Amino acid sequence: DDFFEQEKNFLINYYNRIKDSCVKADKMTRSHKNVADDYIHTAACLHSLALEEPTVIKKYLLKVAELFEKLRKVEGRVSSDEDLKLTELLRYYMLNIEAAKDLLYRRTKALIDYENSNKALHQQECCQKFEQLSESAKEELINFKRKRVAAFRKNLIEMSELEIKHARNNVSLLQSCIDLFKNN
Amino acid sequence: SDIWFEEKLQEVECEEQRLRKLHAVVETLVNHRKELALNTAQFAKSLAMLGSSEDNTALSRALSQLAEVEEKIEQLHQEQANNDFFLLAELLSDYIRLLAIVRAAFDQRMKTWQRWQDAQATLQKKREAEARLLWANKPDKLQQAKDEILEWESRVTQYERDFERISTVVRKEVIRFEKEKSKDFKNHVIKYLETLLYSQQQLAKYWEAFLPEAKAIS
Repeated sequence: DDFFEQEKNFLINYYNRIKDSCVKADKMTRSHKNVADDYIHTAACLHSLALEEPTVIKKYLLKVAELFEKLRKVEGRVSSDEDLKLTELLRYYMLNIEAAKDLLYRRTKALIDYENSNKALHQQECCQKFEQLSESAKEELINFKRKRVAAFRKNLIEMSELEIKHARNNVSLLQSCIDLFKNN
Repeated sequence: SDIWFEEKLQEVECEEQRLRKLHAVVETLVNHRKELALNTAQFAKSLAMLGSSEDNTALSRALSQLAEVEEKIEQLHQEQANNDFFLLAELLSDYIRLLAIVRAAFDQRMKTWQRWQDAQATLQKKREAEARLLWANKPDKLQQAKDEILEWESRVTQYERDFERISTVVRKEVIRFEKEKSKDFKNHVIKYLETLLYSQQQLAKYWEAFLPEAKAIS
């Protein structure tokens, strides 16, 4: 059965690809919250700068500082949802791969046990035990693949919806502000 | 004495402080957004590699497509950062450059005033030089002193008139800086705000196009 052979190579390689994309997703999200921090830090300087100033513009500054205070809320939200849908998904299956790896390790162990009794013959149980594991192993590994495809599609869909939600939110927020100034 | 100059100089020096504050904060925002675009570029690459490492064709397709989305987003991040820096961050540096121009005006006013005061000190020595010669027995040197007093009498008159004009230029400059602000500030702000609106509009379209690809995962 070459299924457990190719499966061994796939899991080993995919784990490194999963771990790599996990740390990269984390760094990206963390950089998002950084930009989110500057948003509130900028709205503060804007609000503090609009104090002493002619009244004509003074009101204009308070509208942009109020805008940045809200934009910082959406940026911190997209970073959170980004960590939950992407980074967490890669996290989950980085450990899930390690579990499937352990399954293959145990199966091969029981295989050598049957391989030993296969070279002697009165304890052929190593053969029955090897098949009790080889069957459940392939049954679980295939169960893993099916669960991984649904998880990726589930998160990829939800993330897309959330990204569109915040994107439209910021568009309306900015839009109202621009249309407000254009029509003083 | 006129308190307006001593007071207005404080308002100007204080506003410049608030400008440098907001400017420095924006500089960190530009870098942080540049730092984000870089991390996004790295993530986009890792995604494509993951899609290739995948054994499920559908997942490889979706993953590869997701990387393309991230590839477009990282560009928006960089252009946004570039738009931040140039539009918003060079907007601040210019005003800080104009504020320093009015500060130099106040400094130049003190210079002219100082030279005007220095001329006043030079005149007293002339009058004193004549007082000492009034008792001497040399009418020639006396007229020499009376002449230098006449000359410096007009000199201090010139420095005094210069201080009056220089004090008027600073007043004309401050009004020019204020009127120019309210006339162009609103537009410059809208220009940058539109740069953020365009980015958001691009983000939505990016994900709205990927959403059908995610649902198509079988």
